[PDB]
Amino acid sequence: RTTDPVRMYMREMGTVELLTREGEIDIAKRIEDGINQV
Amino acid sequence: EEFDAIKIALASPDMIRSWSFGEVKKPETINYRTFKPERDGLFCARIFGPVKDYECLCGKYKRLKHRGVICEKCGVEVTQTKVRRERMGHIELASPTAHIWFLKSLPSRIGLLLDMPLRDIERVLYFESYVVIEGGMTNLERQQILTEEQYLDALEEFGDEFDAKMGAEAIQALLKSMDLEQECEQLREELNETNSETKRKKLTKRIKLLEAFVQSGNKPEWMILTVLPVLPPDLRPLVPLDGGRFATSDLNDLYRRVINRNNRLKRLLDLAAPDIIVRNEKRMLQEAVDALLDNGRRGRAITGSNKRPLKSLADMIKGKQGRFRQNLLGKRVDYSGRSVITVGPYLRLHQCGLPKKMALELFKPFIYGKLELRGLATTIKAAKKMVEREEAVVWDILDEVIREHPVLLNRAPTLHRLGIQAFEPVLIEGKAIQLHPLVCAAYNADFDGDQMAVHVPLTLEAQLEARALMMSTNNILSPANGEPIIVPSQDVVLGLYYMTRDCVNAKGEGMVLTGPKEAERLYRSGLASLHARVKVRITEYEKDANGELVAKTSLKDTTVGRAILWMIVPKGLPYSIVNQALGKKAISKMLNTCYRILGLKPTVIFADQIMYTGFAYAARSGASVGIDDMVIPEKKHEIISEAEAEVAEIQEQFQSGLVTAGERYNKVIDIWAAANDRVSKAMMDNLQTETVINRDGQEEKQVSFNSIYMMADSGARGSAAQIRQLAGMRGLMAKPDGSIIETPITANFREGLNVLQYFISTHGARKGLADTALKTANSGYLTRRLVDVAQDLVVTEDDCGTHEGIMMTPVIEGGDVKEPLRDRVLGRVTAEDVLKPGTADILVPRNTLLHEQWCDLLEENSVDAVKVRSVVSCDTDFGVCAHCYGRDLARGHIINKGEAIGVIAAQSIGEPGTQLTMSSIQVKNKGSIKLSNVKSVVNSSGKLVITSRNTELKLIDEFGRTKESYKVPYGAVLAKGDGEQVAGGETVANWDPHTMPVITEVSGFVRFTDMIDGQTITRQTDELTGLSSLVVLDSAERTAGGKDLRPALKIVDAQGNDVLIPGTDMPAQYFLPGKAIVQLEDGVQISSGDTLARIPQGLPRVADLFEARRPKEPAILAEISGIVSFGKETKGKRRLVITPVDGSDPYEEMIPKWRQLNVFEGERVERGDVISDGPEAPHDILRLRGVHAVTRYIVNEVQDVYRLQGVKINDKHIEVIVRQMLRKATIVNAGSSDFLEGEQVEYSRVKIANRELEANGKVGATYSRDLLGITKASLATESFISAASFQETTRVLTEAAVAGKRDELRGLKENVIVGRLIPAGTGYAYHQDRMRRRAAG
Amino acid sequence: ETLRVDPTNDRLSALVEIYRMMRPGEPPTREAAESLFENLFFSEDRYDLS
Ligand SMILES: [Mg+2]
Ligand SMILES: [Zn+2]
Ligand SMILES: [Zn+2]
Repeated sequence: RTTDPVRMYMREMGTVELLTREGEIDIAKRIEDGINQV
Repeated sequence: EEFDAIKIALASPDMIRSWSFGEVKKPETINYRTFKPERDGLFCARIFGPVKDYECLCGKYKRLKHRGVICEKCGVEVTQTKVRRERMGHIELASPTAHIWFLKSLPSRIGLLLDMPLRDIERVLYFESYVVIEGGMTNLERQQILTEEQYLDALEEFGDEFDAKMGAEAIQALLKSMDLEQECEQLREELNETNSETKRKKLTKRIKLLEAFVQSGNKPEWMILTVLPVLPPDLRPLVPLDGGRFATSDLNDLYRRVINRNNRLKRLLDLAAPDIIVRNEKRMLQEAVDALLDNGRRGRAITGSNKRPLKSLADMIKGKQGRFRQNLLGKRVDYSGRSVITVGPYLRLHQCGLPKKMALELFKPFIYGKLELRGLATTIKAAKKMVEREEAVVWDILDEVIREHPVLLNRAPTLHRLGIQAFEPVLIEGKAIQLHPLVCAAYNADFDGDQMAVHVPLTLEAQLEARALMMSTNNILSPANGEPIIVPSQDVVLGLYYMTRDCVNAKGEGMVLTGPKEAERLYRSGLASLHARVKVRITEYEKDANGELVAKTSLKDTTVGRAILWMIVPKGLPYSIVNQALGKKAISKMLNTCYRILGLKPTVIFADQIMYTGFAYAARSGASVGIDDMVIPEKKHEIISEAEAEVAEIQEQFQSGLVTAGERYNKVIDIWAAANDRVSKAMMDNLQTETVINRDGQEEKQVSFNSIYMMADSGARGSAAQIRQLAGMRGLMAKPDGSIIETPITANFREGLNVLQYFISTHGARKGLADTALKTANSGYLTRRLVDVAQDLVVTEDDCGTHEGIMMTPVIEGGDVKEPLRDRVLGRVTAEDVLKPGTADILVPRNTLLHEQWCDLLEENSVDAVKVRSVVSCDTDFGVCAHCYGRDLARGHIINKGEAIGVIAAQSIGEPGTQLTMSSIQVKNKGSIKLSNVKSVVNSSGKLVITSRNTELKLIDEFGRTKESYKVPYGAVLAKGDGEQVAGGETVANWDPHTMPVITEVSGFVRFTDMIDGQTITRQTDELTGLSSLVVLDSAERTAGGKDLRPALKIVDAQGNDVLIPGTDMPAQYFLPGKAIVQLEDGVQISSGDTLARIPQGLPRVADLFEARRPKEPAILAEISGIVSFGKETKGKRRLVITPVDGSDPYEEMIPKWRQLNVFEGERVERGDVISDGPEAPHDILRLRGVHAVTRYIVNEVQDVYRLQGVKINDKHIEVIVRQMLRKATIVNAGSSDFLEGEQVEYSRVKIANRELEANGKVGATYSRDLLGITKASLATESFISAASFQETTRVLTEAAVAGKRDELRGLKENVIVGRLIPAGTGYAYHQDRMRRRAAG
Repeated sequence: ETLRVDPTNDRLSALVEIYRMMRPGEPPTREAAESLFENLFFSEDRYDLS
């Protein structure tokens, strides 16, 4: 019966882990592509 | 200013639109140098209002040249600065949210309405799951929850054809969707289908909610909120100290966090983020919100650096530091002061010492007006520095003014009304108020460090109120009971006892005088003994004629003192009255009878002079306590030696091992108690009459002249046990465990304690001391509860024209009279014409006052029962007549209407209690005997024995009024019959106190039928004798084969036919439960009256009593008459097959037959006949009986409780609070209003007094009357404001708000809190002026 | 009585449910519960008898 949204958000960010080192460059690629394509 | 009534309501959004001046912006306050408000924040002058005279923040617009100008640099405006406190700003919301009180308290009000539970709604609004707004496809349902993932299934399944969402918006949409009408009619309808109890209740609940919203017009969508008010600064200030170091509220940060989080929210809504953070922010939002509304309700409470939690708004309204109790009902006051308190012995009744500088300070503007009137101090500054000079005229004038300017007087605790008084001033050369001493009584005060305080009758109305009401002449009998409260306490009574006294010893015996004056010549010349019986003449008076004195003189051989003491007598009285040494009780009856007979002032003046002569003579009388007054008797040592030898013998026995330890405990403790008693006899006989003094004779003794004994005999101080403490061994000691110690004390205070003995005293000492500290809170708590019920009541009327009430009979049982029926009547008024045992001699025309002429006139008569127009039988709408009450005690006359009855009732009742937590039957004397509602039998011995347990025996005197009344068991064995005459000192009754007899009033052979060894029974055959029967086992122990077969030994004639209950056709054999074991064998005969079988084996109490606390073990009653049998066989509990004479059988209920039964499975009762044992429920009594039974019950109960402590209060005090515990009766039928609901028995009695009247014969609805526990009854009340003031305010707020409640300011609380006058007593007249003005428009 | 009442089948079920009462909601890992339990009563730091 947890009342503390500290738990809620540490849990629900707990959904998502760390994505790195090409996703860094691959979001970048999709977005520079979107930029150059606008 | 003036207004009629008040009205609650929801705050509509457009209402804040209607209240508002400006939406708010950034939250900052000032420039760290320029300590001046910033704008559109918290202390913005622009919208709440201006700080100084006609200035913008920069100072561009001023002087009224720029009258209406708002300053375009700063948007700052030009006005006066008061509207700060009447205005309120507001704040618009980026989102909607819901209000919490409409959620979290019990019944939700919102999901309650919706038939959706709470946690459902939580899980929506914590934003963790969606929920169907609307089943577009009814494939899905409105009020249907859809998880974050199941939602997706439905989503990619369908898409368009649903609304299923999350957050306040969805709820807005839904509540905004739903109709009130159709649900309401359909609820009313399908109630008819199955109005099952919980179901129907719930139906009613929602129906009410529906039609409430209909008729109030209040809206559910306004439950949700998108604009929020704002408070002005000075209720939440920010203020400095010397260091430029400030102080702030608990609150300002709440708004600060709230506004900042809104800023963050809107800021992030500009930016199109994921909704995850949106959620997180808004959860912080609602957190801040409902924590503002209530910090420490929902989550881990919120603190500052303090680590103390932060005060909610709600907290400020709440508890004792809530407004109501802190600063609205009790209040600091101007024009008052206080002092240490000393005596004024020489004073008069009206007088009070007064340190003059106190009045000086207090009577300032009087004398300033007086000096502008004289013009010595023409102006006022001159008045000040002239005051400062100390001119004698200052004091001359002050004495001039203080004349006839009455004053108030306050000690705390002002527990009852007399804990403050009002006297006339008199001035003194000191800083120590004097007072008239005798009234320590009402204050319970003493000159040991106590304090008092004062208040001022400024207005003449108060001046005159004081002089007529709290002038001490007014109030000298308690209103609770009829005794004087100015009993002369300790020294006066003793010097009196000294004077009015009859030695034989001193001198001057057997001479003659003309009158007391020359005896004074002797005694003040110092020639005669004063406590010395001698002949002299007197001339007394009597108003034997029609209030006309009757003069005559004659002789008495009287003490010289008594002769002198006659001199003060005021001219009505005998000398027989003054013919004794005048116990303190005597003085009481003296002052009593004087006031009774003459009027007030003679008794007053008499009293003063008595105090004066007491001072004189007790100063003369000679008085000291010492070491030789302390005498121990001699025959004490060897008694203790006897005790030692005996306990040594019992020691040898316990060593031997025959006697046990607890036996020995009782043995030893009883014999030590006997030793203490013997010592008491010794010391008392060796002190009270130890004095042998001879007069003209060999030897003779009289009452002792020792100081200690006369202190005991006057009742001034001391008591036989206390003298035992100093002199004798004082009893024994209980350790803090509650045990009682085996070795009591040996020595005394005169000799000196032991180490251990005093170490032992410690225990019970500290016990009683912590009790001293810690029984009082109960009293005050109790007290304010009691009065919280009962303020509303004031006398409405003079005669209510009503009909009879309860009957009055004395309470003499167990011993002798414990309230004379004389004393019961006193001041009451009959229910009806009432006659004499000389019959048909009526004296009331249905009602008179019953004063001591009548009381004694009928004490002559042997009448012993009367009825009275009762407190409760009165029928006035909104109060009562005066008749149904009768007489004002403390006045001593029938009340004239218009005064609070509740308040004095509780002061009567709870004031005293603070101190007050701290076989056979045998006739004594001869007289008639009465046993009624009796079925019994001449037993086989030839005497009566009960078959109707209802019976109890009485000792009736030869006249007919009862001497004694005592219970008697079912079938107990007597030595006598009813209505006979028998000598005192005789054991008529006998029974084994363990047997419950099984007497047979039939006579007939007995045979072992229905019953078989081991099956329904056991067969136990007595190893002792040889004669036995079939032996019935208990509920459990018989083998279950015949435990479903009620065993019954059977009575028959010669033919084997069941001997009927003679005179009735009911057969007569006994279904035997356990322990009813029979002594005879098969074929054997019982006779009439013959046992087949024999069946062997505090204060918070009152808190439970008036609270209507209902016990755990009912001694339950017969719901209805007719025959009865037992029910289903113990799935947890057995049941009870009711069988009426002519009504319906089926009603049964659970029975624990682990607790004994009284009736048996073939036995008949009448309705309201007890069935089980233990305590019972009054609720059942009222449910079954009328009013008088239970009424009488508890009044007798608790009067006996307090009368244990010897405490005397009249009944009506009790009778009146009851009717306030009945402000409601629950309905039976319907047609007027809804079916059952607990509705005002008053308004019930109105509607029947209109609707069942020629309006109809009946559309309406019968009822049953309802009890309420006092603390709940109070709450369960029309008015809410009173209900908001003491307990559980918040929910009361909500419950009023929902419905458009509107108070009308009738109650005492109601009209006090508004600053209006009382609607009663003084302002009765003005209020009824207002009444017939509203009547007159 | 308690053992037949005791449902936790392996030691690790015990470790994790003990964790979970100690850390309700929180996803258990091994070293979490292990270091936890030893910290409670088997660490010199957070625990002494004097
Ligand atoms: Mg005191
Ligand atoms: Zn300006
Ligand atoms: Zn009345």
